[PDB]
Amino acid sequence: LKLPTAPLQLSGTSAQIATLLWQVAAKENQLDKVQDELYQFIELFKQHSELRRLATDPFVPTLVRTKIISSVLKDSGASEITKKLFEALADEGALSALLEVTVNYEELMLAHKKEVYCTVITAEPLDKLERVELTKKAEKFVDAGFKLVMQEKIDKKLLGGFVIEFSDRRVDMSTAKKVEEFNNFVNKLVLSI
Amino acid sequence: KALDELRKPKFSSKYLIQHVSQKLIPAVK
Amino acid sequence: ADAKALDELRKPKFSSKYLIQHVSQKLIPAVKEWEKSYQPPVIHLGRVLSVGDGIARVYGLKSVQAGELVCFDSGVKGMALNLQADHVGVVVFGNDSVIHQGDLVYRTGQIVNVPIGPGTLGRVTDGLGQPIDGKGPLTNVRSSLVEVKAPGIIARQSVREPLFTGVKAVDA
Amino acid sequence: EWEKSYQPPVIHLGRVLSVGDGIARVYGLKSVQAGELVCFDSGVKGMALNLQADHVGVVVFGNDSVIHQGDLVYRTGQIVNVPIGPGTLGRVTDGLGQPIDGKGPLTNVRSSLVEVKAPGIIARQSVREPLFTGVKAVDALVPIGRGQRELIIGDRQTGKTAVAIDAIIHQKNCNEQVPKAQRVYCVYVAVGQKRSTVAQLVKLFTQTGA
Amino acid sequence: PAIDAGYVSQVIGPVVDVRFDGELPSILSSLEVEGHSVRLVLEVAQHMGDNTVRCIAMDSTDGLVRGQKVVDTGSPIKVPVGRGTLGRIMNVIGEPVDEQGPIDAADIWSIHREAPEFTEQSTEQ
Amino acid sequence: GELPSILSSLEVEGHSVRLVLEVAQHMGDNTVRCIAMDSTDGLVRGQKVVDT
Amino acid sequence: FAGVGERTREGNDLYREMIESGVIKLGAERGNSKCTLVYGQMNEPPGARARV
Ligand SMILES: Nc1ncnc2c1ncn2[C@@H]1O[C@H](COP(=O)(O)OP(=O)(O)OP(=O)(O)O)[C@@H](O)[C@H]1O
Ligand SMILES: [Mg+2]
Repeated sequence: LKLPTAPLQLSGTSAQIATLLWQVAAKENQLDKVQDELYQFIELFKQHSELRRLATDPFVPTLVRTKIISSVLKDSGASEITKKLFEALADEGALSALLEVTVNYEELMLAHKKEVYCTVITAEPLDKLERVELTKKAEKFVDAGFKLVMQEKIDKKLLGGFVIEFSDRRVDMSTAKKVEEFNNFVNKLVLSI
Repeated sequence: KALDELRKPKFSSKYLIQHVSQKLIPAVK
Repeated sequence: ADAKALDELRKPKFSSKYLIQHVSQKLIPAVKEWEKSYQPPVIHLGRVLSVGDGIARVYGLKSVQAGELVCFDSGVKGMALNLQADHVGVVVFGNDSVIHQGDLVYRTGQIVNVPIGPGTLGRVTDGLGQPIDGKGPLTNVRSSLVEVKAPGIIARQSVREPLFTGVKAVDA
Repeated sequence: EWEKSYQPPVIHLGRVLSVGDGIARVYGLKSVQAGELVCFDSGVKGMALNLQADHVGVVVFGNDSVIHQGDLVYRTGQIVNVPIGPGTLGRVTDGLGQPIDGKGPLTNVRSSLVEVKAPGIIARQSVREPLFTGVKAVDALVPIGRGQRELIIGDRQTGKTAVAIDAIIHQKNCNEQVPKAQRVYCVYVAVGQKRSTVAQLVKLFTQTGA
Repeated sequence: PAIDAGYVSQVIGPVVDVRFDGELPSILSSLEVEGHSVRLVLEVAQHMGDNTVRCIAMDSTDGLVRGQKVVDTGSPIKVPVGRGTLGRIMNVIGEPVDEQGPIDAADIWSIHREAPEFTEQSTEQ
Repeated sequence: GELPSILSSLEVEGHSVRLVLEVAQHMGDNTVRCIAMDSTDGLVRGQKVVDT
Repeated sequence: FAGVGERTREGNDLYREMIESGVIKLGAERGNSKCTLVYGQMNEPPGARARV
């Protein structure tokens, strides 16, 4: 039995559940269906105190905890992946993992929609041709046919150019750093000559 | 915040994924 | 799972509420039919998570001080050594064979203290001040802490008075 | 030539998860190598030592009080390296290259890695030339050849450093008398000592000339 | 006023965990616990990782409740230095423990500093 | 249900010989930790245990 | 004199013998003192004796 392959690999025991919950939701094309099923349970814990008591209190019996979730996830809002996840997480008392199994589910989802969220921060505000130019420059830094979602910010400590913040990497094409590396190379080279 | 009590999870089982896996994958059609 | 990414989950982002309202009309009747199996929830009291080796782990006790006499419902005293984020580790002044998991722990509001005064003079007590000589409770007495800090440099003077022992080897 | 071939390279970032006791656990830094120098945004350097699935364990080259939770860690791309060459002769450096004697930068020097594989079997020959220490209890009874490693083991305040300082000072006395090819250039690594203990040795190596 | 005034997360003997919901204190910084019976200074030792710092108590932690307000002072433990400290008794946090009044401070220096450099050393016997 | 006390005796129901366990600690999550007075070879997870 | 983890009685002894020999001067003569005492004696908690 081999599943769809996950977009990105993640760490264990809370992101290992999300890696499998994503795989049995991409088998029925329910990736966007079980995602807001997850988001509604994030909200249900903000509302209800007897629902979050089934994830923090260690003195609720495991017979009770697996029969409240099974006796409210019926006849509406099931999706049969959400309905079987939260009755599996209530068996082992792992309902407190619902917050971080959601977070790592999005990190598989956002790498499945192929968007890399970006931040381009330049010296002066951009006009129309600079935007099309550095967008073409910045799409040579995404490691797929990824759809860059450039963010624009202003920092005049840069004297022209741009610096791209991918939140995982940073490529600093600015001219202030070009001046700094120029001067470091010059002071490096005149002491070897 | 009223969701801080679920910030980090605690598990009674190192093989939690081995129980979730036998209940998630038979639930597909 | 970054805390930057777990902080954005406080904001609502469901964009559909077709089973928020489904269970929020059904959650309370399902909780109500299991009330025989609910122990009453504990916030300012405590409930024993696990007891063993003369150290109990106590859930709750939200307002206990560190180093405080707690009282298990079987009348055995304890001392809250380490307050943790999830439990309180208490140290049992007694045998732990009478503490069970699920027992109630009561905060007493006072750091570990013994009866001091003129009325404890003459009595045989245990390590926590309760008398064991059988002649009744400690009367003419008041409560004071057992972990007082010693006096400082300026509160002392050099020893001058000669404290006779009655032993010739010692006093000579 | 530098400006016509200049791509400003992509710098992979990382967030400090925790920090304390000279260890910073770093989130991210997914393309970092084992043993690679990393740079914190406080300016203090680091070395990625155990790469784990969830974090990087980074030993901090300096005081870890300037690193906070959520600080940015940049990887330098390079394994740990020191400046080598004849421009290090005469100078007092710290644990990685940087001179601490107050005489400016190391002129006439070149960087190379600190963890180099030792020469194998075919790269050697037998130890035949003598290394004169100038200590006659050593040069008679336990003599030392060039290419030989010799342990100076002893108890707390024996003459251990004094045997090794005499082997260094003696090479100054022999270097004036031998031709240029067979001169021995000494390196004294002072690990965990006092800073004034090693200031007494720079003063001794100066007024001898070693 | 709530941010950079965190709260006691867990108390284990001489060691206090304080959670700061924004802009953690640096390592070696001094923190003051509000509402203790005595003045309790906590020196930050580690950043534990989840907006929590790990602290060392300079006095007893008997009486710390797990929500207590802890105020960052933004600097390490600074003690009075100068010629006005001569003849006085100070404790660890620089307070007079000789009942002669407050200490005449020419300056107040943090107790954490680096060693002198290799150029600063003295070789005189 | 409710846990037996520490030092309490438990009888493993269904075994070759009489297997008495003595409760050593309460581990939490409704588990007690016991030390056997006979051999535990031949013991199945899920075997009924009667608290005396 | 940095007293770290020693007897409080000895700190009182040294303080009183320094007031006697005039190394420590009290009151308005305090500026003519020659010694300053820092004390973290053995009744202090471990965090106090680690920083004194
Ligand atoms: N050959 C010698 N003749 C006379 N005195 C010596 C000799 N060698 C060493 N000493 C004396 O012994 C003392 C210890 O020497 P040395 O500094 O070598 O100790 P060590 O073994 O390096 O121990 P440590 O590393 O703890 O200093 C020195 O002060 C030195 O004066
Ligand atoms: Mg030595």
